Amino acid sequence: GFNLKVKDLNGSARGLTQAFAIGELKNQLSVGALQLPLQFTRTFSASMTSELLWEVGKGNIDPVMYARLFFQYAQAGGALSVDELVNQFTEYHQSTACNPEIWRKLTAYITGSSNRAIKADAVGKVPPTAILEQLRTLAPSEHELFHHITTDFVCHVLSPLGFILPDAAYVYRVGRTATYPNFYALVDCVRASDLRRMLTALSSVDSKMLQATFKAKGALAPALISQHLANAATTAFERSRGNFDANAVVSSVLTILGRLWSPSTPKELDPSARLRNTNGIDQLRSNLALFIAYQDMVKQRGRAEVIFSDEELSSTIIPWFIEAMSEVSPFKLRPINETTSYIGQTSAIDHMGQPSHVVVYEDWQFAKEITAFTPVKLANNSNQRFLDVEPGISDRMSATLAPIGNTFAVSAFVKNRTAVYEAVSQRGTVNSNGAEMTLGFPSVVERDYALDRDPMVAIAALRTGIVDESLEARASNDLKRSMFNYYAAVMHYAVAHNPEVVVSEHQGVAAEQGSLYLVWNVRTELRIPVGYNAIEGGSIRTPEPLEAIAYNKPIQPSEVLQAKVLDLANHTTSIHIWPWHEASTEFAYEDAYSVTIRNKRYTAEVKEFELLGLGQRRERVRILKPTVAHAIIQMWYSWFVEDDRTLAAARRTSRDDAEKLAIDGRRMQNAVTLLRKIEMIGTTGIGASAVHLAQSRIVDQMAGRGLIDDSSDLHVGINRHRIRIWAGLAVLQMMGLLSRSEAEALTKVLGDSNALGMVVA
Amino acid sequence: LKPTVAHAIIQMWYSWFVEDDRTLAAARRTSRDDAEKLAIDGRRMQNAVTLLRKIEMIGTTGIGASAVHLAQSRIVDQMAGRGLIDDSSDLHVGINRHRIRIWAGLAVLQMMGLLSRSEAEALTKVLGDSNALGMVVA
Amino acid sequence: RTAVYEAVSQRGTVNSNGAEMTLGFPSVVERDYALDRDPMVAIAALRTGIVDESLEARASNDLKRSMFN
Amino acid sequence: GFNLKVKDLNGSARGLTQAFAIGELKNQLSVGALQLPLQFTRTFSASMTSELLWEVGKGNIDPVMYARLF
Amino acid sequence: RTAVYEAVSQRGTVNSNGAEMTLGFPSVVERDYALDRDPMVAIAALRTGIVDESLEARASNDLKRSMFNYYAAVMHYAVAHNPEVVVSEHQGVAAEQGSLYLVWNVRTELRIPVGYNAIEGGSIRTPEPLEAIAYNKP
Amino acid sequence: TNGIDQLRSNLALFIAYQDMVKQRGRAEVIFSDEELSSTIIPWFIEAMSEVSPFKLRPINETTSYIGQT
Repeated sequence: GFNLKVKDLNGSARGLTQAFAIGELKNQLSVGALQLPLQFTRTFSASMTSELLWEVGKGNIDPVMYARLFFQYAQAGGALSVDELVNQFTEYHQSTACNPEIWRKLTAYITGSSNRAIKADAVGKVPPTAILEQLRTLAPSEHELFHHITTDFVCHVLSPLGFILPDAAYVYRVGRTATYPNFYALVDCVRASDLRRMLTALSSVDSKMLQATFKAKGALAPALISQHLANAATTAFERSRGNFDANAVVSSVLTILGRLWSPSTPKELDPSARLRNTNGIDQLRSNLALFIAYQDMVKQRGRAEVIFSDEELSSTIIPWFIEAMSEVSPFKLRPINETTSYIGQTSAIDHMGQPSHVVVYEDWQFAKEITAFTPVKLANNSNQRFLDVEPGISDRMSATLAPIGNTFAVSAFVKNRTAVYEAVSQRGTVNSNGAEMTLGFPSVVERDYALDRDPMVAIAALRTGIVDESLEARASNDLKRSMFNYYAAVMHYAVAHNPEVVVSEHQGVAAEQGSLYLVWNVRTELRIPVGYNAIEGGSIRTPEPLEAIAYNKPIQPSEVLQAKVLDLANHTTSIHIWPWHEASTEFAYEDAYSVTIRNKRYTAEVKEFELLGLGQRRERVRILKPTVAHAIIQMWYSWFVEDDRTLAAARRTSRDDAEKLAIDGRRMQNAVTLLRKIEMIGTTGIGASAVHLAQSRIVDQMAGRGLIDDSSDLHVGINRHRIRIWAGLAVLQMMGLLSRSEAEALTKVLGDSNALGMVVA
Repeated sequence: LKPTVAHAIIQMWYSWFVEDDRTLAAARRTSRDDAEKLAIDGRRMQNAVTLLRKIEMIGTTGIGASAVHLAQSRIVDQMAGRGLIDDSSDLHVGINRHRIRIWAGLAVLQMMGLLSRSEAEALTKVLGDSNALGMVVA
Repeated sequence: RTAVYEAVSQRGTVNSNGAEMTLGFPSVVERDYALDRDPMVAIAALRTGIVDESLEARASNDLKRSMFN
Repeated sequence: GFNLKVKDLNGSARGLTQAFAIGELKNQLSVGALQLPLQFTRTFSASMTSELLWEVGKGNIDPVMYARLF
Repeated sequence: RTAVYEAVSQRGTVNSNGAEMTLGFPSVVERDYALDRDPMVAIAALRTGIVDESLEARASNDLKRSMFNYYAAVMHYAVAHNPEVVVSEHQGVAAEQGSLYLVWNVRTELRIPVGYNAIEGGSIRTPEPLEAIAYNKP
Repeated sequence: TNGIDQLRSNLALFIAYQDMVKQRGRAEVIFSDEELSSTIIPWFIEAMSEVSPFKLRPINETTSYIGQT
């Protein structure tokens, strides 16, 4: 997790200001009043968890399926924007009519030189993909994907009444995707919708051509409708010359929505009553995270009012459509009440009783089991591979994670984190300007870390507010998405609490008063200073969502919070291949234990191995790291290094002996935290394996030199706890979770303190 | 006994395949004129594909499933005997499966008193270039 | 094989027949294979027509024993 | 008589591990969890010891004993 | 040998099992020694498990003729202690022709430096018959 | 059928299924029927025809020669 001050926050982390999204640049705080009331449809969203595997290649074909696939592909960062995927796709099937030969040759597969026409059909369907790999020689395909696409028309079932088999399909694993959207994500949505406008007609045409085909004869003679097949689809491809223009339409519905927001009356911003109605927008005004997307792209690209729309006809064609009313996005529009709620609340009491520890937190049970893949490549001799799930490290390590599936529950974490509770004297005097604002989400880490980037750098970029901006455009991307997902998540969750919101320019640089933020209100909070407001008027009135967050009364989490976890043995006997890599290849790696007693080096040196007790190596497998399982413990890692370096900065600053007592107790209580945690980690059964076996090895080392064979001399007290960590080290790296540069940290922190048991055991 | 009849059928089938692939291969060798070559080489494929399919019916449906069974036994036990069963995923897919299956139906066919043995090696010789791919299994 | 016929275009036709096309007799095979003589050798013997005089009362004439049928 | 490790018995007397009675080897040592219970009860008895002569003898012929003999 | 147990101190225990300890069957010896086959060779054959394929109808199978009984041994007194049962068919990835043995929850002491299946929780469940005895009273 | 259920009680002959899949594989009932069997065949099972050292008994007596320390 992670925390801020309650009074200050901009001096703690600029990223959660509305102002930073507004690009206010640290200076003046937003406050400007003169307000317009709102309401909630609790706003459009995504899913949150959707780990599943589509079938393709079975010849059913449905654009909504592929839309997810390309969308996920960009979410894999396989190229970049979906829009790029699409323009490059059209660049691909600019091999459109310039290649009649696609028909002439696939029909040649139908056998062929079909001027020798007849009810020729016999058998063969399901792998034109290879003869179409010859079509890849005809249609080179640096991407696997569209090459894997085009097969379908000839072989969805065509000719639907024979050809014939498949008895086989294909594969891909969509994972859960991004939680909340943005400019690029949206244009990717509507772009995916132009593709939606593509493929469905592309199926329907053939769907009727087949009706007009088997005139009988039987399937009738070729070099015709077959030789047709998709020429009409090419015309359908030419029906696709003009959907819209994604950035323009998105910017359009955007800024017109903003005009619907802004106080600014005049003709530049006068949403016509001629069209203030007309469906959709009437609830679409209510969406609010979508509104965050507004202020976001308003932040990046100014406003750039192309206003492709008129005032009414047609201010209709442009908002004919948008992403939620697309199914093309994994993301989906959202009903009324729950918003996206699933976080409880508690708050510190000094019997006064203003909070000093805000408690806002997670809600999430991590995977109970994970399974290794055996990369049995054989077909194609390239990317094509089979994984064949089988038990291995799997079952046993999983059962060992079950206790971790208890003792590292988030509820227990925050509950202990809440137990930090009493601090700076007593009791009853803990208050002093700011107060800690602890928080964190399952999502931001589960995704940004899934991209393999280490979220904490972005987190710190938020903490300083200002972007490091030295990153690769890829990392530039992960940073951006990190930002608006943090921010917006906090926004619309905070919104999920407080019922009412009002629009607020800002002013400052105006830059034409279109720039704007929000201010909120609640009353129940006790007459105490809190944030800039205090509470002022018996009511909040704050720009800043965190402020409304702090005042909220304690509650409970709602969502099923489960990791759901994938399975695939079915699809595995089916596979085939897909962009899978990221796992990656060789399931684990050794870590080397060491210790000294009687002033002698020993170095236990253990692998990897199954370690569990059946050799050897194994080999080969690789298991996926759960995003979640490492993400959560990384939240805590962020806490560890947080209290470490920051309160060490306190060790540097306030040299007051009482403040000395504070840094003492706090750093040494995170110390007792990881202490007792690894402590319970050592009792784990694999931990038991590491204990007995590594101890067996170094006892064998005792037998090395003949005089230090004088029985065990390690065991007294300190050594046991001292090696107890080693169990937490196997549980660390190559348990499939922690990423090293970690035990590193833990080592230094375990050096920071006396540790000991500290008692128990 | 030494059952008759069927021998003539399967032989005719065998030799006629010989006529088949000879003709088609010559056709692609020159005829000439692309529109036809892919046709025949396309044709070629499903011909083999056709036989592929029917060969499973020869076997893994009574009683050559016993054959693949025992083959799996002997091979994995051989893995253990040479030591590692480590690499032995080989109860799995296609290539090995086409291998063992076609071998199986062909094998019970060997136990069938008709078609010798040369026909077997020639047959797998046929499928081997053609493609094999599928993945029809399953 | 009938299906093979369309392979390979295009039409000849005078320059080279025509074809046997026709025989593939189950009967002729079984008649000889019953004695496990292997008919297939007898086949070419009808290609050239003349018997290759494998002088043995259960060799040569048996070939001819088929040819009649 | 002989000996073998308990944890490593599959790496040891691998045939004796009952999982071997099935073709199982795998990354996994059989098992998992599932369902239907009933102690399988009443085993066929003790053929050990109980050695004795029998008489074929009479032509009155008992097939039964002769079977046992077969 | 029981007396040997105190040799040699001191306590391990996790680093290296555990031990067979258990078998020394008069029965398995006599069953084979009656044919003067010498059981002792069959013994190692169950060490590696796989038969060494001494191909002869009164050689190889006779080894296996014992091995069956050998399995047949433990299961029976794996009945008493405990009537715990089932287990599943264990299809794995290949191949579901059926594959279901038996399981034994028994009941246990709360420590498990014995059995890879840590499943101490109340008791072992358990995948293999011997562990029951391993957790059994004398 | 007033007997095969006694076999439901004779489930001691377990392991037979084990090697059955192992010695062989799929266990198709092939002469299955559905009336049969039932009907006669399980009735016609050996132990009830009692040849052999096939032997028959309750539980532990066979175990009643197991040492334990």
